[PDB]
Amino acid sequence: DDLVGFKLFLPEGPCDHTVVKLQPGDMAAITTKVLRVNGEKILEDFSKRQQPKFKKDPPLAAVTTAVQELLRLAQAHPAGPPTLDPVNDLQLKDMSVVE
Repeated sequence: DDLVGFKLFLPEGPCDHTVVKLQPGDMAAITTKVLRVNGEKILEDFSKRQQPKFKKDPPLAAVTTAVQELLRLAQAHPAGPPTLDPVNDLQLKDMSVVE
């Protein structure tokens, strides 16, 4: 179950969120799915809320929507959604990679 595709993690607790500055190597895959969510507003909401005194503000609709979208996406794919394939979506031509 762990060596076939990427086991889509389903959080065992409540579906919270963080916004982290990730490196390319810490990110497993670039999924093909396109969720046209507004990053600017999500940043202008997360960074605002992460004041310890204002950590308990009511969630913003864009942030809640993104969190819900990610959680269902984890639920919505049996073994992991396709990544933006180097060959079949990014149009590359290395033969060794096909092998």
